[PDB]
Amino acid sequence: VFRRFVEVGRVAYVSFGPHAGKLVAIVDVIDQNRALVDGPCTRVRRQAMPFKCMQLTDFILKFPHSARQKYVRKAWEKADINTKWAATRWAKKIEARERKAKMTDFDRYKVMKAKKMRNRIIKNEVKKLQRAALLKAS
Amino acid sequence: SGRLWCKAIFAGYKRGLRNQREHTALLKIEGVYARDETEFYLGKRCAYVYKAKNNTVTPGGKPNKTRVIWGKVTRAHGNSGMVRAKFRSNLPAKAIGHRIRVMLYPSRI
Amino acid sequence: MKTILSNQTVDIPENVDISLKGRTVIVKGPRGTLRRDFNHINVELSLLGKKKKRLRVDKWWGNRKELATVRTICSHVQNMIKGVTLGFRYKMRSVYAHFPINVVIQENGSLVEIRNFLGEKYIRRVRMRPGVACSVSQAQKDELVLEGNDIELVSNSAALIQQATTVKNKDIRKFLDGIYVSEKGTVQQA
Amino acid sequence: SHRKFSAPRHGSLGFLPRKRSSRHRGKVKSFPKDDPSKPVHLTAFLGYKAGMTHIVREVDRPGSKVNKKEVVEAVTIVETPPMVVVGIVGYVETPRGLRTFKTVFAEHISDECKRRFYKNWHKSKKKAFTKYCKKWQDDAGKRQLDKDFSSMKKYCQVIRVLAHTQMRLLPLRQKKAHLMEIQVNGGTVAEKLDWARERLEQQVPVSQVFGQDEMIDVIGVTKGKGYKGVTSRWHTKKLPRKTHRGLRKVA
Amino acid sequence: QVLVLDGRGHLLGRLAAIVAKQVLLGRKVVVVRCEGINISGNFYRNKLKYLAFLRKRMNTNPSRGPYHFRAPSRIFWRTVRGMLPHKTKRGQAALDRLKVFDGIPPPYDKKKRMVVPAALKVVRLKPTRKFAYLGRLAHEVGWKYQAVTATLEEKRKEKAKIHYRKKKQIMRLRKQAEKNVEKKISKFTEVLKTHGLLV
Amino acid sequence: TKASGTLREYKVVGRCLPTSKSPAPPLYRMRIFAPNHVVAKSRFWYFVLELKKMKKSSGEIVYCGQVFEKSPLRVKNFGIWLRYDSRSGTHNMYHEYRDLIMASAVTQCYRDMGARHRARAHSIQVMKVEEMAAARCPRPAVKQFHDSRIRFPLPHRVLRRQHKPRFTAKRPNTFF
RNA sequence: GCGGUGCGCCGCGACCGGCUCCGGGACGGCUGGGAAGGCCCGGCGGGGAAGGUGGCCCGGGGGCCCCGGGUGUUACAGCCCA
RNA sequence: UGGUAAGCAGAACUGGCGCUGCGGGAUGAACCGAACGCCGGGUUAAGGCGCCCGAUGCCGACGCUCAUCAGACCCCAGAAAA
RNA sequence: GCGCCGGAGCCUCGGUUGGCCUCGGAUAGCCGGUCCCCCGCCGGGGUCCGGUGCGGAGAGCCCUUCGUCCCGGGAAACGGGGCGGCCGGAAAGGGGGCCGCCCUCUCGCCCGUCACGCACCGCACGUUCGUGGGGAACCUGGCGCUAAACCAUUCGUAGACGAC
Repeated sequence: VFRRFVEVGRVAYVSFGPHAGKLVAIVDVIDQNRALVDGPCTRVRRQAMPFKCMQLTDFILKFPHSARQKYVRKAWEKADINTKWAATRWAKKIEARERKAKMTDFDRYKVMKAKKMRNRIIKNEVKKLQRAALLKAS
Repeated sequence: SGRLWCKAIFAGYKRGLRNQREHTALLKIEGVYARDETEFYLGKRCAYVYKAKNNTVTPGGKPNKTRVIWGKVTRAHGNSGMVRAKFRSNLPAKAIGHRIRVMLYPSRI
Repeated sequence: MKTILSNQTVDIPENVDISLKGRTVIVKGPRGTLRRDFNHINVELSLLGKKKKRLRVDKWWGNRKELATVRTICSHVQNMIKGVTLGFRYKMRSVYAHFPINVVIQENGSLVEIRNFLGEKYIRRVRMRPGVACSVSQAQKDELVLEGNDIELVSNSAALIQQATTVKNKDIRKFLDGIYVSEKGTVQQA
Repeated sequence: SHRKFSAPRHGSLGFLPRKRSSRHRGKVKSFPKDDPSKPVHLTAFLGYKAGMTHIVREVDRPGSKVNKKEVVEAVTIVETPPMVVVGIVGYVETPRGLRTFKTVFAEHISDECKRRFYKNWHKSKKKAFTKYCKKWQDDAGKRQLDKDFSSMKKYCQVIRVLAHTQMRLLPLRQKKAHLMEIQVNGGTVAEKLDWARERLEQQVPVSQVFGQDEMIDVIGVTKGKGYKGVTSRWHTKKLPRKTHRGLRKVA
Repeated sequence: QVLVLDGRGHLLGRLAAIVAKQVLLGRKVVVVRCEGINISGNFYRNKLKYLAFLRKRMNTNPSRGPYHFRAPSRIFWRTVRGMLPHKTKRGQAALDRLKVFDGIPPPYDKKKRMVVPAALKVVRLKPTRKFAYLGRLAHEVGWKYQAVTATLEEKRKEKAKIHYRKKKQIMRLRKQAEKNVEKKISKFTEVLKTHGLLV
Repeated sequence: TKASGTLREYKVVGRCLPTSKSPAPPLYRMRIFAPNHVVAKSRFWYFVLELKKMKKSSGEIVYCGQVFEKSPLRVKNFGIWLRYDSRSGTHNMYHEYRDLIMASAVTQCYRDMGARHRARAHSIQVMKVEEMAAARCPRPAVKQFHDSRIRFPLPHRVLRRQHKPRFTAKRPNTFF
């Protein structure tokens, strides 16, 4: 049933720590609970990093288990993980999560005025979809 | 209009175990649960609002029964967003687990 | 330590359709449907190949006492297929010295009378497990035949009618009387 | 140091609050558990200890030394005049216990059943169940009565029937009847409640509840003896006469 | 402002620790489905741990002795009680705020009940380690109304299913009132999405 | 020595000081794994006094410098020879580790000799740390990671950050 | 007006100084005059094995697509040295 | 040193208790830290930081261990051979 | 002289400062849609299709409130507002959702017009839940209720005395 596997050259999303919110590639498995991880196009240095901080994504790209930072950089831009990330719903709702937490008090007003009206239009329409059910069985 | 203060709880005094110092309060501000988020509230004014039997004057108002002991959020307490406050009169232990109002208006933003 | 991976494939034949909702398996074939729930075991039951011609049970990062839980699911499901194709038949012969252990089945197999065990005027009425039915078969004077799909129930209900006829407050080495599981086989022969 | 010679313990502690029974009429703590395949029946009755006499019967037990031989057995005659069902009370099944859902009394409650609702019957204006009576003889009242039997066949699981003793038919001094919830243990809760409403304001003789040669359970309060010493109450060993401060006590 | 916590699948002390702390901070907590609480360690250990509790009774008058409460609501209430200064007034004013129930009664059956993930068996026990249901524990050591609670708990699950099915029905309508009505909510929607509420 | 934090490898060279009998005695180099240079210069004498007629008073430390990693990115296999005190007798042990860094694979030995054997750092004497090519590794806990196409999932992802809401309204997902 | 002196009570602010606890910036020294790494192209040449890439074989999974053995040193991946 | 040993009896050296509060060891004359005018702020010791109870509500690190009698912090308050 | 429904004010106890109206549950797995098919009175079962670091997200949702005019544009007309039917609810029964009028406006909600309301002159307990709980009596209108308990007396199934 497991879909994502700690595989040699899996793109993994770092959740917390120094390099939080960055895609690192699993270069080699060091230990039972740590891996050598590099992200040259995402500005993560070739370094050891535990599996507890990284949420491993659904991208695997072919380089050998000992390949130096240049041969990771080739496979990162050959596949083009920077653009293929930001079109994933997960990536789109990290940067949507960023936006709501960066919302100004003036921006918070303009959204409240939008949400109020945007809800009033649907609440009128669902109530009309509600009468469209009651009207069939009579 | 609307609310101009944040919900804090008088969660006891600054105390070891077998000694309490009643001069400093320990405030639990709702929402902040780390030392990273308690930095906004340092220097802010904190009010313990209660009311008694007798009427007392109200500044810019007619005499209510409502009273205050005004204070000040002096510094952060512990590792989990608890904060130290120091009131002009030492808060009564009646107030333990009751609402005090950490204000906004020693504002730095 | 933690072994990175331990797996063991069950070569399930053409005759059997095994399918699995979660780590619960359902196994059906020529003679009925067997369902066992392996919620207690904490493994990955994969079912791979076209026609699903084998089961694959993975255990990732397992200590010594968790790699023991791979071959148990293998053997349990293998006996969940033998019961589904060939069934299970535990022929058990009634040993006595003097008194004939007089066995006849009420409730068309689901209850076993045991009369005249060591001249006991008490009569023992052993209710069989749901699915299994005993039968005093022919061509052997003292002979009980249980038949059923579940290896568990045919064997459990055999050990009910074995532990029913125990010799109390005597030397059990001299008094070898009772009904004992003489042959573990299958209902129909491969 | 130990009990030199071992002896069993004087009395049981399985009743040990040895106090005046706060009820004079004995409560049925536990009625029998029902199976809804039985016919509908009252599970209990309420009598009066009349007296005591001999009996002679030819004992029909094989094996005994008194097989087909006549014995003298002591018997208690309990005068059990037929009881009047005057109400039904439904019990809903709750996780905190077994809550009384709703009581429904009858229209005509007997004048002796009224006396139980009074400490002083002489002084009272006797207005008990005079407003509840009017629920039956108004068109809007029968409805909310019928919405209870609708509710109490639905929500309730334990249906008990209020059946008082008819005190007029006894040589006793008292006129104040004894109310008692008797659990109707029978079929479904619907059938159980249709049956008790049929028995409402009606006689129930003992033949309806009990039959001949039946093993039953007699519940009641003991013959009161007042303040009794430990030699009388607990039946302990008396002390050997030379004792200074009393011989009729626990040493 | 009432924490209606779910008791199902939570650990007995882990939840009691967090309940006892909130309640001292002037919070009114309701812990519900207390039979659903389970204690770490296999069943026979935890039963023996509670059987030993039954034996600790006052020799000269057990009526004075430790009141061994059997119901899972009052086994959970007791373990919270031990984590409070219940001899003082603020620890007695504490227990007045806490309100503990078996199954889920009427006020709370039609209320979204919270979960403490820090006090949760799936989170806090290794899945290989055995645990003991407080529902089974209470029953076998003198609690009477397991089967009575279980049916009323089942009579609301089938009742609360009909709510959820009728909520999925409104939520199908709501999304189908967005495919239909997208042309005239767009200028309103496309400022929600610039502030990251919908993407 | 308290085996505190991550250990650093030190090249501590020291000579028995000039005499009339021996003006220029032979220099003695050692691989000392220490939290800092002060206790590297302490543990230098501990091992040198055990081997040579040389206390700190009748000697000097000529160069106590930290030796860094010559391949801190290459994941390597380290064979450490131990000499630890049990509660009864002392034991020679060959133990394998798998770290980027020599000095952290030695740290990973100090946490493990504590974990398994309750051996506090003063009991332990690291005598030899050798990088081993992946055939010369007998202990199978390291040999399971000698795999070109190594592939394991992260099976039961127990969540931390259990207190950030503390009162969520959903049972936490653990399959990822 | 200035200077002294205070407020009936409740308060607020300002800057200066003392002592404090943290945050942000920026500069420099040293080492094996850091170790590794990035970037030019694994520059030209030679070598070695492996947790063995392609090649080929083996065994079988798919409508030609891919996994699991073997062979052996760069090919349609890389890795450590001279 | 005597004694099987003793919260036993008898010495040497230093420090305690007595005469002495305080923080910690839940609680203890002596243990550990530190000795005391009355106070405000700061910071520590020895101990701690699920809750009682101030403080881990660190996305702490790597292991060990399942007990039908778990284990859990100097003095110290229950164990051995096997 | 008390129970139901229908202003003016004095005491007293103080805590609060918007709501969440609900699947069951899994965890080595989930959530949400569909008919060629199937047993069930429109429920379950799949099959397929999407989602899954939960976005049909509690990291969420709902309500968001200086007041009003004048005049516009989208938006609503299946709307808002309150008087008599129908239409819900036991584990500790609740304030709902609807189909019908007698009905009052085309106002409420989102952008822009046009001016205005102690603009109380930098300042604190403001803003709420709240006609909150409790305690007395006062003006009062309909609609309504006319009891017991204890002593005493008596009994003796009871009893030191109370109690029963």
